Amino acid sequence: KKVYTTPKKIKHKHKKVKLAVLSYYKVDAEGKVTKLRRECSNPTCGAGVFLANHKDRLYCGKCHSVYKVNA
Amino acid sequence: QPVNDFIDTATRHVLMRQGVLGIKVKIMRDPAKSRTGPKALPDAVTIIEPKEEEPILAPSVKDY
RNA sequence: ACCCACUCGGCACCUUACGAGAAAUCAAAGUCUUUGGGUUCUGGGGGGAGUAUGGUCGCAAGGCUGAAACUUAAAGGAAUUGACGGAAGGGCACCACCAGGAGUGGAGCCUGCGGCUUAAUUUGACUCAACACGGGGAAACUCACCAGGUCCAGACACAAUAAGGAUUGACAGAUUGAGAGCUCUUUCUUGAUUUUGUGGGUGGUGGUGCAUGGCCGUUCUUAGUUGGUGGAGUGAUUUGUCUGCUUAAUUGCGAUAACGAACGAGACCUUAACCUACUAAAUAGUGGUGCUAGCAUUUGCUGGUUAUCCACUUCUUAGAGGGACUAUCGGUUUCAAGCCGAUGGAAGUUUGAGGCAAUAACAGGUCUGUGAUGCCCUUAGACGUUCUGGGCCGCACGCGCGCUACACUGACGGAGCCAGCGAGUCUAACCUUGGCCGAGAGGUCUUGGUAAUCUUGUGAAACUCCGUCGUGCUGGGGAUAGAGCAUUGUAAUUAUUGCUCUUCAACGAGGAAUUCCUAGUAAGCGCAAGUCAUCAGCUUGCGUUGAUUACGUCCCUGCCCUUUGUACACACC
Ligand SMILES: [Zn+2]
Repeated sequence: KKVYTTPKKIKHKHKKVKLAVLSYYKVDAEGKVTKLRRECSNPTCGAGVFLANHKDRLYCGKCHSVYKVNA
Repeated sequence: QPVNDFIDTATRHVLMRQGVLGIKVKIMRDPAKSRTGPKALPDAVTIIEPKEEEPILAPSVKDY
């Protein structure tokens, strides 16, 4: 045939990171629980899922992409 | 046309460890039995065998 | 000298075969396992090799006598069937001539092939039997190519990761051709569906048609294949299956150690031809009557009225039948098969044209039709797949199929006006009459038709008729090209197609060569169908107009058939 070329630099993938995440759930000196990071209000995800915090950003994750409430 | 009327063709592809091979089967059914359709080849021309006569004999007549 | 009969001894042939042989053959090559007349000579698988060595002969060249080592499963004889010949005798054929026709070959463009060019210009096929072929008329798709971007649709097993999360997704931004969360920024999400690894799978228009199936093409516009009883031969085998004649035919007649058959040809099937004979029909049509228009008027002539009734089946349609069997007569030939001519007949060239079609062969073509397939290669930076854009159309040039033409049997413009094969819309927009609008192309408003019912009588074109032009590259011819309008489509630029104005090329009948064709055929003419969103200068069919010249032959060619040779048989590659 011919076989092989490339200007090199092979595309990686997606690491998806690790994290021991959902630490955000602050409970004080026994045993009161006030959550951290405000949650979404779309009836598909009944206020269990929360919102990411970037700049200008309160983003809904479970809503795979959708709905952009902001404050 | 007897082809259509009588013989039966079939092709079958049997495939084995070494390659494949084809089976071509032909069956000519007895035109005699036939049941429905022509009972004989267009070729066929049977002549019916007559009869030895005992002719001669002077006329005469018979009444009923 | 000749004739005739006979007899010795000769050079030979003929027919036979009791007999011999492996056979071809042989009056010896017979009288030979039923093995003995006398005698001289030679041979003991092939090659090594008539070589080496010695002896002898000769001027010489060389003659006679004459080993072994080693190697080798065969070499060889006669015959049989096949295959082949750059060997002989016959045939057949418009993919062969003749006698002619219409051409191609020259021109413009259309189109395939090569060549070149190219990021790529995907590829199979190269004499008949490759090159308007792959149904191959590519804007995307198709698509196999090139520049680039995603996705896994990697079943399954073991193992490893890990419920503190194995894994999925993504808003905006950066980025990308791209409103791809491909990637990264940031950080919500999801829950054991995935990930990594091994084995094992799979997809692939990747390779191999020189591994295969099937299919197709070719030999073949051919006439060949076989078996029963019998004859010949130890046999493989041969005769049947043949000199001639005769057919399109191993089609027949005839000759005859052959007789009577079977596949194939023929039969058969399909279509065009005939049917005032049968069955019929508002999805076909006719005659009459109603109803009604026009012109005549004297009755008439020419139309209208998807049912106003009644009748019919010539035309139309398709069911069952009939009909031709080269008939009747007569020429001609082995007075056989047949062939020729007249007559009759819807039709007498296998009635015209097709469908099928035995045995055998080719390394013909097809892994680019198949979820037909062996093997090999590839399988995640993919040769899988999908998305964007380009390309198969690229142009000094060679070749093949074509299309349009060089005009006056013509172009133009009026006007006359006639076919047959088709096809058309359900989970959809196909065939489209009709009414308006526009020079046109086309737009628009409705309509019939899933169809003998509607498009549609498909009012097609050559063609017919009356003009205009008047032989001048002319008003023949329409290439190239500029400008504007429309249609198909997500998209038309390298210009899909259609329209209008202008531009007005080559080509003044075409070298050597070469294709096709014998009657409603040739050629001229346009349709319909395939392909198809749009595109025919292509093809498959179809009807329209309708000639000339044979009715012969073996000269060119191509192929069959015997005879003959053969050391071929993997068969002259
Ligand atoms: Zn939400």
